[PDB]
Amino acid sequence: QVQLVESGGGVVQPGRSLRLSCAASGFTFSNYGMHWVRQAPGKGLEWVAVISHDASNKYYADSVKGRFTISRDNSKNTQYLQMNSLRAEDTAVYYCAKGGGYSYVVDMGPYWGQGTLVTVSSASTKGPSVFPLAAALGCLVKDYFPEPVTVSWNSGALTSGVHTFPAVLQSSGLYSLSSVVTVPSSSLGTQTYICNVNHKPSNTKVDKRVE
Amino acid sequence: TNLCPFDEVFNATRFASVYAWNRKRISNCVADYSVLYNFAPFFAFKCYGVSPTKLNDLCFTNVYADSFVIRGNEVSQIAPGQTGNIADYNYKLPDDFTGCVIAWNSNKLDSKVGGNYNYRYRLFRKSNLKPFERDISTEIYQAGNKPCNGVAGVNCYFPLQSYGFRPTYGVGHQPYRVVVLSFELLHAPATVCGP
Amino acid sequence: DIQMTQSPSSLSASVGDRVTITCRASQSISNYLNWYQQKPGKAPKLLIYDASNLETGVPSRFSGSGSGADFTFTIGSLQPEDSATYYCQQYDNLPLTFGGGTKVEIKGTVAAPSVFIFPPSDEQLKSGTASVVCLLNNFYPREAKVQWKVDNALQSGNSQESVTEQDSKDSTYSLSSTLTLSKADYEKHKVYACEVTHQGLSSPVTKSFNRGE
Amino acid sequence: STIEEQAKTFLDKFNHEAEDLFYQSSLASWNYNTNITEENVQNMNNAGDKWSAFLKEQSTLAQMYPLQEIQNLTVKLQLQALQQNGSSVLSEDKSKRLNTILNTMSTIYSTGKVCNPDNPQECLLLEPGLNEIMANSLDYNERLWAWESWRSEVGKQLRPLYEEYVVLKNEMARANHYEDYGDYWRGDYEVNGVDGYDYSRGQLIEDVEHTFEEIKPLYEHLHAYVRAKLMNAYPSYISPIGCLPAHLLGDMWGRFWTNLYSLTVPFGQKPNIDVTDAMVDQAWDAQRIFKEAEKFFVSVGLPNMTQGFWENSMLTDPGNVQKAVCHPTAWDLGKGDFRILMCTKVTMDDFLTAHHEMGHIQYDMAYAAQPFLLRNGANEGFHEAVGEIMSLSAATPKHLKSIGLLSPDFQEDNETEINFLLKQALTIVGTLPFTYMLEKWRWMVFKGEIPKDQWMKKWWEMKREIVGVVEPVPHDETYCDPASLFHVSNDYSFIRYYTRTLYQFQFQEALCQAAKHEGPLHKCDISNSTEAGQKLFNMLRLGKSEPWTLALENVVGAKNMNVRPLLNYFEPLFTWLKDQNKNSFVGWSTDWSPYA
Ligand SMILES: *[C@@H]1O[C@H](CO)[C@@H](O[C@@H]2O[C@H](CO)[C@@H](O)[C@H](O)[C@H]2NC(C)=O)[C@H](O)[C@H]1NC(C)=O
Ligand SMILES: *[C@@H]1O[C@H](CO)[C@@H](O)[C@H](O)[C@H]1NC(C)=O
Ligand SMILES: *[C@@H]1O[C@H](CO)[C@@H](O)[C@H](O)[C@H]1NC(C)=O
Ligand SMILES: *[C@@H]1O[C@H](CO)[C@@H](O)[C@H](O)[C@H]1NC(C)=O
Ligand SMILES: *[C@@H]1O[C@H](CO)[C@@H](O)[C@H](O)[C@H]1NC(C)=O
Ligand SMILES: *[C@@H]1O[C@H](CO)[C@@H](O)[C@H](O)[C@H]1NC(C)=O
Ligand SMILES: *[C@@H]1O[C@H](CO)[C@@H](O)[C@H](O)[C@H]1NC(C)=O
Ligand SMILES: [Zn+2]
Repeated sequence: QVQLVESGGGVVQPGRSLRLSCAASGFTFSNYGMHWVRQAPGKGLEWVAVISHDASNKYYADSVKGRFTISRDNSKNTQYLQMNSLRAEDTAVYYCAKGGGYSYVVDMGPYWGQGTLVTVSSASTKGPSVFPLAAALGCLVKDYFPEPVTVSWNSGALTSGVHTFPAVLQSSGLYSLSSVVTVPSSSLGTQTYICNVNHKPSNTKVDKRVE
Repeated sequence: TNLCPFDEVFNATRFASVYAWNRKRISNCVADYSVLYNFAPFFAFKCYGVSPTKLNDLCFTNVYADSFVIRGNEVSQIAPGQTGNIADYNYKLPDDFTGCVIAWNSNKLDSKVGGNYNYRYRLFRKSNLKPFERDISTEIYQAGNKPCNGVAGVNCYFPLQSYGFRPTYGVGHQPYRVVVLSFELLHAPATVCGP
Repeated sequence: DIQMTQSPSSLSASVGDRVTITCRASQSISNYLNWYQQKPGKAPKLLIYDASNLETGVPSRFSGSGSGADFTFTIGSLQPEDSATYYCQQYDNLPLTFGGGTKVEIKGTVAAPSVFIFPPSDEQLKSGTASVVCLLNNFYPREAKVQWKVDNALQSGNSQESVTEQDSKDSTYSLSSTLTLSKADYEKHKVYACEVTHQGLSSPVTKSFNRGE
Repeated sequence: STIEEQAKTFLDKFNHEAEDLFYQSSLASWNYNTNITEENVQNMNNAGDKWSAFLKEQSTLAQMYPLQEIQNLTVKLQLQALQQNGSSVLSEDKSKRLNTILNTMSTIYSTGKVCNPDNPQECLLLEPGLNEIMANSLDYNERLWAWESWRSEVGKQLRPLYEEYVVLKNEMARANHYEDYGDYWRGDYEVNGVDGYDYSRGQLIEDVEHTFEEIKPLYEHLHAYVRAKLMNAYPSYISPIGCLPAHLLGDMWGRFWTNLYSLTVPFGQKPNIDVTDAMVDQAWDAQRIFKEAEKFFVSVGLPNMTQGFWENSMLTDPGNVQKAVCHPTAWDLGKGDFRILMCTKVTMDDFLTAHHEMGHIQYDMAYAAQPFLLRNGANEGFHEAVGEIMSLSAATPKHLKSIGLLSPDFQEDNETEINFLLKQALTIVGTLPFTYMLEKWRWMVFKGEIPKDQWMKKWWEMKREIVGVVEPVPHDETYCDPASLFHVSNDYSFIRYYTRTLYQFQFQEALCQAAKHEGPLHKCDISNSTEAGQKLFNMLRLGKSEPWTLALENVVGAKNMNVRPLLNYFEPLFTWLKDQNKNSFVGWSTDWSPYA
């Protein structure tokens, strides 16, 4: 039942600070030690930092030397990372990984978090506009900058024939995506279809009916 | 039934050095502790926490076998709360360590005439090691107040030294193979179990 | 530091084949390498640990092999549910170094696209914008030709395309495209169309509509 | 970082490589002493050269830690031995000259021959030769011939080589912040540092004279007894009130008086104790004797000998197949390796030599845990004393009764006791004035108290006054009498024998008192007494890590050398000698001479 949950990610302007947290449940967090790894959008994994069990040996990557700080909270079952002087290419998804017990700082493997996503850009937030498209039907979401939106069909009831297309960058400085669901050709319009669009960065929840 | 491969741990051709000590993870198998009682000459078979008699009826998630070779007189340094060159710069066990230690003589395999220099330990270091810490650094140790500039000389030394095992040595200076079994069970479903 | 290279960077195999991956190293790392599987948008999952050992809850078709510097990963009877990216990682020393990665595409028989063009919603005109949506569905190859014929005239430079991920159930692909204009520009034209050219189609399929209907 | 931490790191590194290098050299030497081949000689020389080069290089780096800032009382001792310069201060030409002089003296002494007059086809050596002749002849002319020939051929050949020796070693010592070479030798007994246990170099002279002043009566009475018995063999050559001629002494330097036993037996009808016949009857071999030695050493609580001792040690001459040196030796090769080199035989003498070397191995085994530079005896005269106290207890008749090599109904009388005591005194009591004279003369020569042109005068003005022997024919300054000895021609010290002879009886007295023994002291077995082994082990494990003063205090209870236990060992013989010398004259005159 070991679970790792990452939090603290979002949007920050270049040259500022930001703290990320990893909360762990299901093991004695006080004497294991932890790792931070990150993955750039469309690139591979990249190891960032490691900390021992007590909190006395800390090791960093050269590319993040002098700006990142790793800390433990043995008691609260949380491990913290502090990021300073953020630059352009620090946008990534961050995972926290369980290590080997005591001061064995070269162990990792079969326990990862779900990851938290961090961007560094000078742009500002925006609100996603939702429109319907009515075989197959779907919803078009347009003009939302910061970070990705979740799309669900009838509160998750519909699971077959659902295609969630990846977002694309509108040159105006935004993102656009379209989601589709397929209904059998034999049966015409008989049930009400509603798509739910959730945007955590701007806290925008929209329900759009397609008919 | 897939019996756990303790054979490839105990019966290995060569072991690891003290400063670079070998770690092997074993899981997803049934473990029998009767086979481990082979190789009748045992210098020491001492367990802390659980008892060897009650070891058979236990369950864990994973087992970790740490293997290396040391000098005989150094065996007593592989216990919790021990001090020495091995216990301060080479291999460290925590105070609350729970596990088994098996040390047996290896004079017939790890001793050569003229010197078996493949086994090395660390002699100098700036500080001590924390439990379960492995250091393989090869930086020049400075014993004075003048930069060494990356070259040995006056008050500048090389940290790692080598054993010279030979068959004609005494029992205390003979090589001894040491394996440490550490049992790790988590709140996840247990995996390592016996018959 | 430690540098490790994955090869091949991309591999394609049929349903009943065998796949082998290689991972190198710049020094001796002994049995200190592990392999991860990553589906799109998910955290990596450990498959092989400690240089060819199997874990719990994994099919027996996954098997590793290697020692020293060069290591190999192998899959047995391939299945539709094996589309992901595979990574190799060392844990011998300081900063742990991953690999480039290997993307596996499952190649199957050619299918026929299902095209349904969505006319722009009135809200687009209410906001002064426009968007014509051309939808391809269930076709094996990565991409096909999508061309507009607004008023029997081709348009370019004002449209965007999107390609989904390969399905683990039937090994298919889908594509969508959106065309953005203004309300005045949309009202200037009268007829809109989308033309799709695909390998599995005898002739390109044109779906068209008009402003008046 | 302070100086002390750098010194400790240097010493750790030094010890780690020194152990390996010394073990390699010691194993090479063991191979050269077991086998004999030019390849073994080359390997031994290579190991020795590597060890010496390492020692010189480590000594060179030692001077850049000043010695006046280290306060640890065991780090300073090692760095003191490392910082000693020796012959390195002298120039290259001076060092080469000194080495050539020493090698010349050694070669001349080791290759001295005496050819009989008017016959070039007959020449005799020392060993054998002059030694056997003067140890087993009763002819006045033959002993005189050998004694004069040794100092005429060999003796006159070393005086010019010894002339420059003094003035060169003097400058070597002066450049080392000393006064002469005599102080360089005396520095072994200096103890600076710990308070209350201080010993100075000058204190050695006063201590030696004070101990010698208490030996004079017993030596004079033994002198009178030997003089009285020697007039029955040389009726017209010895004066009742004069001195003993220097050539009627059994030994050609007069060092030992053992060979006179047959001429001085108190009671010749009653034989001595010999168990060789009983041993050969009982089917005893080398293994059986060595197992008895091990059992005896176990009985006092001392540990066994290791499994490698019983396999690597040579306890018998292999024969014509091999060629090994049959000189009893104890080897501590380092890293837990201990061996005995001895070509033992079924005999009482080898039975006792086995115990001697066994005790040497025990003493070496005790201090294996000390650092490399402190793995020796506290001074130069402890290790042999410990060796010989063990052989003291093995020749007691009760010990031979307890083993089965003696008839169980053997009653010991009061005449064989006198025979044994006289046999011991002729070897032990008769060698001390000789040593005292030799060292005193060397000290005065080095210091400058004896002018260059008044050497031999003094050398025979003191023999008549200290030793009690006069020259048969006078000599001029063309002779070099002291150089006729091995320890003078070869650069060696001689006070160690005096010191060891005085310490061994203190050790035996302490062990016997701790053993709750009642009876004559010369009959004392420390067997089956754990208290007599623990007290010894309390000192055996110290090594050089502590001053010899405290090492001696831990055993005998006194911090200074004493002679009373030696006197208490020969009290029955003292009383018998005084009884037998009621009709003779005790003392001697410094005027009588055979050439007068
Ligand atoms: C030291 O003590 C042992 C133990 O008693 C003695 O060994 C026995 O001595 C008695 C004495 O009459 C013999 O009858 C036994 O046969 C001995 N047992 C053996 C040799 O196993 C030993 O003699 C004592 N040593 C002495 C007195 O010097
Ligand atoms: C170890 O290996 C040797 C040789 O392969 C074999 O004879 C022995 O039985 C093995 N020991 C065990 C406990 O299997
Ligand atoms: C050493 O002696 C043994 C005994 O005979 C012999 O076999 C061996 O060849 C000798 N070694 C050398 C180098 O002569
Ligand atoms: C001298 O140093 C040694 C080094 O271990 C130490 O054991 C000893 O106690 C020190 N002596 C004193 C008097 O501090
Ligand atoms: C030994 O000689 C050197 C000169 O070569 C000198 O610097 C050093 O002080 C001497 N050692 C001692 C202990 O005086
Ligand atoms: C010494 O060895 C003998 C036989 O090898 C044994 O009987 C005896 O108990 C040993 N002594 C000690 C003190 O272990
Ligand atoms: C030995 O004992 C006898 C018996 O009384 C005695 O006459 C004699 O003086 C003693 N001493 C010697 C040396 O015989
Ligand atoms: Zn000896």
